[PDB]
Amino acid sequence: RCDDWGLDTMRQIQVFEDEPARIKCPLFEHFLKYNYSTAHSSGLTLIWYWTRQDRDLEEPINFRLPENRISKEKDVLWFRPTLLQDTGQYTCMLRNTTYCSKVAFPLEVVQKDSCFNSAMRFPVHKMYIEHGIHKITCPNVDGYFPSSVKPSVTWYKGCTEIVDFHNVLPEGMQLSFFIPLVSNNGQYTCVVTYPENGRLFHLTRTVTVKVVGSPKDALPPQIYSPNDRVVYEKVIPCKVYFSFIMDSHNEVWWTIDGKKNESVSYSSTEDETRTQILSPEDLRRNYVCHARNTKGEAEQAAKVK
Amino acid sequence: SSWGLENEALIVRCPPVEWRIFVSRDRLKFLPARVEDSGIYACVIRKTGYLNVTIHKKPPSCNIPDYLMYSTVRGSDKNFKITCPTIDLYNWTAPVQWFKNCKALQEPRFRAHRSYLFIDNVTHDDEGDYTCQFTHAENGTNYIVTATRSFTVEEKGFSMFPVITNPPYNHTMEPASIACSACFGKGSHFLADVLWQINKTVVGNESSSNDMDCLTSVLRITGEYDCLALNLHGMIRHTIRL
Amino acid sequence: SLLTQSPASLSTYNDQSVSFVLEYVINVDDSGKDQEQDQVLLRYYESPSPASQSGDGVDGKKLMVNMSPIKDTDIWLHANDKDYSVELQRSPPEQAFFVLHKKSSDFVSFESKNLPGTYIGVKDNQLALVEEKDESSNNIMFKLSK
Ligand SMILES: *[C@@H]1O[C@H](CO)[C@@H](O)[C@H](O)[C@H]1NC(C)=O
Repeated sequence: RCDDWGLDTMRQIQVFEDEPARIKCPLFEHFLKYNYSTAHSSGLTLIWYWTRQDRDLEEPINFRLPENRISKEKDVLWFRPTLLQDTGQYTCMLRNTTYCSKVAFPLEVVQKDSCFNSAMRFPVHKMYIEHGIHKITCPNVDGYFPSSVKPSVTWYKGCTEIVDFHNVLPEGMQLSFFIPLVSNNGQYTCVVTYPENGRLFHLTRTVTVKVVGSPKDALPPQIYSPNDRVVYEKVIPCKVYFSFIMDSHNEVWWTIDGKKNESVSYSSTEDETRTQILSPEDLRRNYVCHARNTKGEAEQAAKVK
Repeated sequence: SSWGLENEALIVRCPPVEWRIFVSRDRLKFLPARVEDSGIYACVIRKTGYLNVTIHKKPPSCNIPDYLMYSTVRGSDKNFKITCPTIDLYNWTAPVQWFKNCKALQEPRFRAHRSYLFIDNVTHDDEGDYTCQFTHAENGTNYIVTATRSFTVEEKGFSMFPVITNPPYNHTMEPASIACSACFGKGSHFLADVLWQINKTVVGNESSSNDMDCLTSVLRITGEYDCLALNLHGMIRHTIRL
Repeated sequence: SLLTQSPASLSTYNDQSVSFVLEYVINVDDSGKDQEQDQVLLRYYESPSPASQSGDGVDGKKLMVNMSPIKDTDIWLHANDKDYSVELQRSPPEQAFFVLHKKSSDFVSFESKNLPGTYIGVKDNQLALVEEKDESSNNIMFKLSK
């Protein structure tokens, strides 16, 4: 028998139904010292098994399907195309007469609409507003056809085909936003059609395009309240504005002479407004609200008299 | 008024229509335009109008004078697009060619799309006079057309929906003074106002740790109170009672 | 319930000018540099529309405009209920009020209050009521300059 690394992931790999799909054996980058080339040089092979979603036993992957529907290439297992039945738990195993190792992972085949509605989980692509010309690219197309084959690419916003917009232009594998606005938000789908061995194949990918505040308008934290013109004559809220910044950790906190309810609201361009509300001798104390982001640090004392 | 360069196509719009020079539907065409025909033309609808057309000799220098340029495009780092004037009167096809100070713009930085020119990585150094040139095709013959306009670049600054800092949302205060302050972002604002409203109609110095553009209207009645802040994004009201 | 008035000149996304011609009609075309273009007085009111994302907890509302030529201040931009045109007409009705949307740093849109979902847009060098669509959104975008 073999040694089992368990299940590589509990995230389903989602691939669209009736579209080619290449999924990689994770054994080489998540569990072993090896890489595929060195291993293949060391005189051992990679074999595949699976359990289909509606079954409770494992079967060898059948490599004798008509038109080589499922085939294995190096560390990849290829579907040409995918079928709805292939939803299941796959297992890749490396072996010789001396050594074995195996891992499993889930694959989910997804049905899509004519308007590309599906249980697929898209990536979110953020775009700086009104900040130069931006281009997105149809994702996960490499390795599906050689460079000699020039495919047909078509883009859609929602259900509607894009020929061109007054500020959007498609160029093959890329979609161009000349001056990104909020109005360009939405789901953009690329469809890639290419031939191979006499067959016609399609690959569909949906990207959520979201426009976010540009770096040029990025400011240090701005504290609205407290400010001098409010006085607490005896609950104090600290309301801080944060410009959107890509990989920034916005912070707001209170200090009572140097130590110790959070809520947040988002803009269209995803600028954040954070309010942290806090509440004898306590009226002597000096209450100061603090905030910090990548562009600086702010301080403002509340007046408690 | 209308104008064009000689040996260029010229097509004009006038505000059942009656008028070398041709006419199609309601439009008057010079193909090509030659300086002799520059005059005042009359259009009739069955009710009339006139425009004075001037044909010019191709400028000697590259800098074209102001009287053959179209309206200036006041651009910014947020609107770096220049439209080619009058181009949709002609029967034209992509691509339109662009020049800045009589020099061809050939780059990924200058992108031409429909009738627009987009300037990537715009900077103040891109100010100047831009000439678009396109082709109008009529019965197998291509006639060329150019138009020029100048273009400036101001660094904009952003704007937001107004935020009232004082007084707070749900407040009550006990010779009386109440200040209404709001911030609108940081930059140049076309419209930004703060005001007080007494029974829903218009009545008729140190600042917080903010870099933002803030305005304050102090209401003092020397003897329902609404604090309003507004710009093109909208208006927000905080009401105070006593 | 008038909030503020302000004069301004109106241009199009395609850098064309809107004009009011004596003996009044609307016109949309390019103009020569440094040729003084027409101005219009904008009156701003509180519209009934929510400020679409004013933020969590803030009851923002959008503004509502009515427009006049500066030359004569009792003429209004008026939207035709069933003819779908924008015309100048001679206490204005709901047909002369337009909810104002901020669409970019430099351009705004006028949704007809009398007929929700339709905006003022330029059509054959005129003003008409059209719908907002992504391919042709530039139809309904206008720049206000002082
Ligand atoms: C312009 O219209 C003509 C007919 O007058 C047509 O032949 C031509 O193809 C059109 N323009 C271009 C450049 O295609």
